[PDB]
Amino acid sequence: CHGSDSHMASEMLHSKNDMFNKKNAINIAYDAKSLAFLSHPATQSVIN
Amino acid sequence: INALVASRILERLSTHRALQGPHLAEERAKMQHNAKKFEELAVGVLGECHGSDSHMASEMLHSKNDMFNKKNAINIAYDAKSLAFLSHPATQSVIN
Amino acid sequence: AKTNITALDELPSFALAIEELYKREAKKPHSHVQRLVSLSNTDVLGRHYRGRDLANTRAYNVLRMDQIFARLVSKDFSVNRDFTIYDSKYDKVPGIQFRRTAQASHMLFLWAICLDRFRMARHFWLIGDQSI
Amino acid sequence: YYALSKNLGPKLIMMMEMMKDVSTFVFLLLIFLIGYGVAAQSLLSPDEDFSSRTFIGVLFRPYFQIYGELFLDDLNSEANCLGDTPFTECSRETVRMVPFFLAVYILGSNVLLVNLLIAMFNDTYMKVQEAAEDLWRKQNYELCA
Amino acid sequence: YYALSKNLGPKLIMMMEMMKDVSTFVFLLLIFLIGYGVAAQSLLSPDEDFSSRTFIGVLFRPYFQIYGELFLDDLNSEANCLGDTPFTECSRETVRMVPFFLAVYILGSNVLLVNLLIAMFNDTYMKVQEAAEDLWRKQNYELCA
Amino acid sequence: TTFEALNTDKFLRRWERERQEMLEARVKMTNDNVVQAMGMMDQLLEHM
Amino acid sequence: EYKDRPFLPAPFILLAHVHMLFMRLLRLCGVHTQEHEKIQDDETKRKITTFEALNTDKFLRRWERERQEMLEARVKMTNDNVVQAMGMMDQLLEHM
Amino acid sequence: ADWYGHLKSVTSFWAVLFAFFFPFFVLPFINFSGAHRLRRKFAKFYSAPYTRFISDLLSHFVLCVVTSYFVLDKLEDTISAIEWILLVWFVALLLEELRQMIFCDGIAEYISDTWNRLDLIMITLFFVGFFTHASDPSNQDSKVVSKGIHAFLVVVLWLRFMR
Ligand SMILES: CC(C)CCC[C@@H](C)[C@H]1CC[C@H]2[C@@H]3CC=C4C[C@@H](O)CC[C@]4(C)[C@H]3CC[C@]12C
Ligand SMILES: CC(C)CCC[C@@H](C)[C@H]1CC[C@H]2[C@@H]3CC=C4C[C@@H](O)CC[C@]4(C)[C@H]3CC[C@]12C
Ligand SMILES: CC(C)CCC[C@@H](C)[C@H]1CC[C@H]2[C@@H]3CC=C4C[C@@H](O)CC[C@]4(C)[C@H]3CC[C@]12C
Ligand SMILES: CC(C)CCC[C@@H](C)[C@H]1CC[C@H]2[C@@H]3CC=C4C[C@@H](O)CC[C@]4(C)[C@H]3CC[C@]12C
Ligand SMILES: CC(C)CCC[C@@H](C)[C@H]1CC[C@H]2[C@@H]3CC=C4C[C@@H](O)CC[C@]4(C)[C@H]3CC[C@]12C
Ligand SMILES: CC(C)CCC[C@@H](C)[C@H]1CC[C@H]2[C@@H]3CC=C4C[C@@H](O)CC[C@]4(C)[C@H]3CC[C@]12C
Ligand SMILES: [Mg+2]
Repeated sequence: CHGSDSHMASEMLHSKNDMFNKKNAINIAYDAKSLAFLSHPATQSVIN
Repeated sequence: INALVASRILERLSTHRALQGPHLAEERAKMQHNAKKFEELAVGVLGECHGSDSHMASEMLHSKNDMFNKKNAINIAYDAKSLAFLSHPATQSVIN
Repeated sequence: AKTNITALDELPSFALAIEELYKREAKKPHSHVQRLVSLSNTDVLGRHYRGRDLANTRAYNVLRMDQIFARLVSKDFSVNRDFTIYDSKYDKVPGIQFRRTAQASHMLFLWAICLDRFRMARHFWLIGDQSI
Repeated sequence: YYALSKNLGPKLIMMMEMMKDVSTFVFLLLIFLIGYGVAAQSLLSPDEDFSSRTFIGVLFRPYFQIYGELFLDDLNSEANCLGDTPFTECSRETVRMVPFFLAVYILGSNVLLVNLLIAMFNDTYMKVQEAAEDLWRKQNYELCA
Repeated sequence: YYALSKNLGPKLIMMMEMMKDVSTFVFLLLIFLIGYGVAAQSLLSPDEDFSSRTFIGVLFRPYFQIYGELFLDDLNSEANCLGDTPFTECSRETVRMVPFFLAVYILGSNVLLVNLLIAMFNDTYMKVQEAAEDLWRKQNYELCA
Repeated sequence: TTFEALNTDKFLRRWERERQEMLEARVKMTNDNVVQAMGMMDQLLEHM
Repeated sequence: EYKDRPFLPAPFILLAHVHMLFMRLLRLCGVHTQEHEKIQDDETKRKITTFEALNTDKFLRRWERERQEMLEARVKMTNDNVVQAMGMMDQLLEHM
Repeated sequence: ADWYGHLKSVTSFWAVLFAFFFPFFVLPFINFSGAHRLRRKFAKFYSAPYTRFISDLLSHFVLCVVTSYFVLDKLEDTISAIEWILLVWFVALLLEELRQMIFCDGIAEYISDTWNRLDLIMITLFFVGFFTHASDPSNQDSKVVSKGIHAFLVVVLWLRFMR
């Protein structure tokens, strides 16, 4: 996703999903204790 | 000289104001990578020269080129911040 | 067999097939799935309230499993299911076959996560959407 | 607030990881400190009733002698030895063993345990440097949130 | 003029690289030094007006105690404790906590931070040794020019 | 949703291509091809 | 070490010592006891023997399969197959 | 599994230590494995190697603290009560060492372990110091020589505590 279109990937990461009471994928990743996802440059770019 | 110029232009473009942006990161990386590769090429050709005839290679490294206001290739390499070219035994032999 | 619960009776055939798959997997000796269901302490709808015949003949339904997986993941998982789209009256809708596929794959995906069959899990993950 | 910085934050995470090694060092050091302190305190001042000062004497000098500040002048004064050479011509012959016990003790603490702690720190550092960077990126999100 | 030599020059480049790690150590050390110094200075001499001497007392002893020179005799003299055992029979009972704070402090500085600095130096050395040699060959050209 | 499913398909194609370019996989695939080649030679010898 | 040692701690282990001494005196002089002895049936012994030989065979099959999946073995086996393939081509050329 | 005996593997150091200190208040409310019920639970919990190992540690820790207290406190003009308690304690330790000597796989196997050698040094130092003091209890010099020997014992018992 970050390779194809970084801005569209950022829009994807900022998108609220109904399945976890309307909050985004990074919160889900933090709740899942996924260290690898959080350390990725795309996720870090969205956080910055 | 073309490999040093190519390495310098890609390195300067990778930190230029026109290349900063969230979507340009991979592009920047690619430029830096290509720069490094060209630097390696410049070392390789230089190494071949030193392998064939070291004295003639020294004459080549001491030759003044008109394209950078009449001064030699080692000054060009220093200006291009090419650490690999400067650390080569042929270049070090000319400096010694 | 027919059931008095309206929530259980609205469920399609493939959901009962996944329930049959869970039952078949559960019937094997020393299976961790049966231990998880027994330790969960929930009713037929998966609600944390802890008759008996309905609670034993249909102990491995998909809603209860959804509640158990929901409690394992986080504090706010609530999957919204719509089994009304599997009726023949919604056939004229263009994109319904993708959604219908996705939902089905998702339920089977969760079943494949429960039995720790990584290859099926990966395959059901491929067919559906919301990969990440 | 050091966690925002790319240098101070992962080093802080590595320091919190070392704390277990520091605690391990404290547990190993406790054996020599209590043993040498009770033994040395009894040898320096015998025939004395137990009090709170005895316990303070057990704890005070042994702990601070492993950092190189030796109380040998103070121990020489407490031993009541009047000779020009320090642990000679004493009233009791047993108190002359006080530097010998110490000789074993600082060999146990500085020569052996401190260098072992250095080895544990280098190994621990190499093991958890990448994990500290990953955990720092997670704590970056934690600060942002 | 050490840069011409094949031994002293790359080691100087490595030393300039370490300076960031030294600065990092100073930033970590500053927390304990200022905190322990203000706390310890207040405990030793209470009910005193603030002056420049208070600030000098905050900065002077904590910094030099991490290199093993302990001022325990000087702290004992300032605490006005007249007992044979040093931190006993004092006018105020709070000043007897002065060695305990110190006990935490040098554990923080010598046991924890210094050994961590040793680990950073070994890792940093292994990372930038080849780069130091390459940079030395560039500085060789710089001297020649 | 369309972007994410396209990038999912793209990653699977790239991952499959990368796993086929490994040395172990190439040696195994080359080995099976050489086994089938021996089978075809047996068929050729039968025709002879 | 701690399986055969008595349970009772050090000030109170004298009671345990005199209890063991009392049992030793009752067994040697008195001969009023006969301890405890438990055996195992032949069925479970043959079950352990059958299980162990099956797992031995399973490990040998897995070990053989693992040694055939190594890169060196595959290259060597591939090489011998290519040598036999050349032999079959020589036979084919003879037929031609 | 042999270590925990008939007990669940999730048991911690503090839980078993608390159950040892409070037998009638922590044992019925724990999960593991009438006269034949209470006796069965007591025989299962206390037959485990882990509980006796924890008891031996705690016992050796008390021995170190009490013996350390004994060496720091002044000797009396006769043999004190704490000296008699420590004498009974070290005989018991000596009998345990003899039991270890008889029931092992030879004298060589026993003496191979460094901790058994340390145990012999403990018993030898204590008896020399005790007989040195007990030879002339009113003599000040005997007390001084005895405390000098007993400094070495405290050093070995804290070293022996690392086992
Ligand atoms: C194996 C190790 C731990 C045991 C070491 C032996 C110790 C306990 C023995 C060996 C020699 C002994 C010393 C010999 C002579 C004297 C002089 C006397 O006026 C006071 C006691 C004193 C100072 C003895 C103290 C105890 C002593 C140090
Ligand atoms: C215990 C192991 C490590 C080694 C044993 C060495 C011990 C027993 C030795 C080494 C140094 C010795 C001391 C050296 C000097 C003197 C002064 C003398 O007038 C009385 C004995 C006395 C006080 C000795 C007692 C025994 C001693 C402490
Ligand atoms: C390489 C190193 C380990 C050498 C070993 C040093 C040993 C042998 C030396 C260093 C300091 C010495 C002690 C210094 C002072 C005294 C007091 C004196 O009244 C008796 C001997 C005694 C107790 C010495 C015993 C031997 C001693 C412990
Ligand atoms: C969690 C940590 C940081 C808190 C530690 C508790 C501190 C603040 C408390 C606990 C016990 C307290 C001490 C208890 C008794 C006395 C004696 C009194 O004559 C002077 C104050 C003094 C010396 C107190 C000072 C404050 C004290 C040390
Ligand atoms: C803060 C954490 C790390 C541990 C807490 C330990 C603190 C609160 C303890 C440890 C040592 C203690 C001190 C030890 C001795 C004395 C002398 C007494 O007459 C008054 C209290 C005083 C001055 C104590 C105050 C509290 C103290 C400082
Ligand atoms: C293994 C290491 C960490 C052991 C820990 C050492 C601790 C427990 C010891 C070492 C030095 C000791 C301090 C030394 C002196 C004094 C002054 C006295 O008036 C009160 C107690 C107090 C403040 C002590 C408290 C406990 C203390 C801090
Ligand atoms: Mg033993």
